[PDB]
Amino acid sequence: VDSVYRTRSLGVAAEGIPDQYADGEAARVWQLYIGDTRSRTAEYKAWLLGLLRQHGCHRVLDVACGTGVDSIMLVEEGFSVTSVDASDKMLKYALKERWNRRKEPAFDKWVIEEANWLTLDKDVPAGDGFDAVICLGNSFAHLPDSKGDQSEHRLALKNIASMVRPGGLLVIDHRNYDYILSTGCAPPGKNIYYKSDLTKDITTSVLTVNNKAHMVTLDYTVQVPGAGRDGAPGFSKFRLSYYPHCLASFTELVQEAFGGRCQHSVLGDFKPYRPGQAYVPCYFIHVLKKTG
Amino acid sequence: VDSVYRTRSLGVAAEGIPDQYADGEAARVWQLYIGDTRSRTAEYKAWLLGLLRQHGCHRVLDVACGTGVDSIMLVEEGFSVTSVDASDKMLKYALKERWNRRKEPAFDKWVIEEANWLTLDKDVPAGDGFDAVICLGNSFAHLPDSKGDQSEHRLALKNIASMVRPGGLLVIDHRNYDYILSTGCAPPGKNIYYKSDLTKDITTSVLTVNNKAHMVTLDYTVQVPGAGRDGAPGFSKFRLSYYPHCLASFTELVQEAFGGRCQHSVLGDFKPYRPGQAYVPCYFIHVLKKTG
Repeated sequence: VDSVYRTRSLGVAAEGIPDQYADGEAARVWQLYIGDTRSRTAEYKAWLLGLLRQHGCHRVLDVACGTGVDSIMLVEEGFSVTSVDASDKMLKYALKERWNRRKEPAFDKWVIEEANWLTLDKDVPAGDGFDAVICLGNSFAHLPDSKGDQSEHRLALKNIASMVRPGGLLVIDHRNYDYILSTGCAPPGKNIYYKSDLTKDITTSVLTVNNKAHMVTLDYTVQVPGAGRDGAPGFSKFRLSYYPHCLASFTELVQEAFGGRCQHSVLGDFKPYRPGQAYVPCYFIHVLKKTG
Repeated sequence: VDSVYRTRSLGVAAEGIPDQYADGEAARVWQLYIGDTRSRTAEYKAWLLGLLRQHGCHRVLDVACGTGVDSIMLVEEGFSVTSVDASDKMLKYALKERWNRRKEPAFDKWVIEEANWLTLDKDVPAGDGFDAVICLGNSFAHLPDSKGDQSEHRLALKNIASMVRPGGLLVIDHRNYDYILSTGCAPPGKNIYYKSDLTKDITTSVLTVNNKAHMVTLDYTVQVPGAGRDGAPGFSKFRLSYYPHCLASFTELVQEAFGGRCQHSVLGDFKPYRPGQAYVPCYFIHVLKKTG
């Protein structure tokens, strides 16, 4: 009989030694990635703020906090933001940010907490709800579908809709998987939210279970600036997976999470969307208003 | 030929989802363990505080920060303490605590940074060195010996000593491995630093490479209070390894770090220590006064 014997269990920590895979070549390059995506776009900044002001929103919940890029922007712009994420590895960066600028009143009232979409309703006190709830950056696409049916999906979206106060808003997006699925290719460097200063190639792998798109895996070969000899760069790789959400299905889901009592409109990239339009967007943004 | 596919690389994180092994059975029991190892003991508090004031120490550096328990106590007692650890999963606990109390002037001036003994000199600006440097809780034991020759142990101990200003202190301990090694057993719940409210069983495994104890692994079976049926307690386990440091060798190692210019004193559990003495200590605390 063969047996495996590890130093410490998967998941535990120990004073003095880095956590399990903190220094892998992958975690390394990944830090370059989540870093490189900070250079917020003008089109993006003007669009979100306008939408929010146009609706008189004020207290907003960011359910895909990440390193806190979209939240810091709402914070500096006077909104009363409460940010939550399920990933502690990414949450650590927002927390660092808050602490640095903690001397600023606006940053001292910024609430960052850990929450999970699947249990959101019990992790974050909605109270009367929020004005705008936001889930941008194709972040919902991370939640895989383990049970076959999209039960987990429906659960997260329902909870997410839960934090939206009546007459309130929900701004959630997804990448254009309708196009990725038909091309088999997900163009890199193609972003609308943040300008990428890093260079990368992207290998798109699509897993089709019996006959239904089940997952899209992306392999990022990032060119790291000065990891070569006479200045030349190096090439490290890392991988991430997403659930290929189609405009039609997602549209059914998000609406069904509101029980039908909602206002739905899907934007192309940042401009309106009408099926049949020559323009194929990289992102599909959904802005739902809670009418009941 | 075979091949294996992962959803995402080992070490990367994604917004809507929990980090890699954050919710494993072992990680869940482990959180309990570290959360039920904070009830500080009076002997410790008095001993530590006394030794520090007796030497008129004010700037203290905690290199085995952990959840901050040792440091919180020092910050609470007016000391100028900067805390570092190489484990984010743990550092996360001290950061949180600092925020919740960021309104108390003392807790506002508490520096919690990330650092590695191996590169301690590069991560922390000692300037002229700290008054005291502490590494309690048998935390040094965590650094394993990967090269065979305790090079890393030496490097770690060198950097650590260098943070000590002349006339300054260095308090560093390790468990009584001599006793463990000869008994093959490391008694559980037997702590001098904190009082454990948890009930646990411990299986000790000693890996003796050619003929030198090379490692000590402990499998903690914790009896979780209400994970059973009619109130009954559940039973879950986790493991952690340590490098078996013997008093004789660790003593050479620690002095070797100060280049010999130091005053060394090894304490029993908290009382002085003299070979052959009837009382067998659980811990060996080493206090080294840097004489230059």
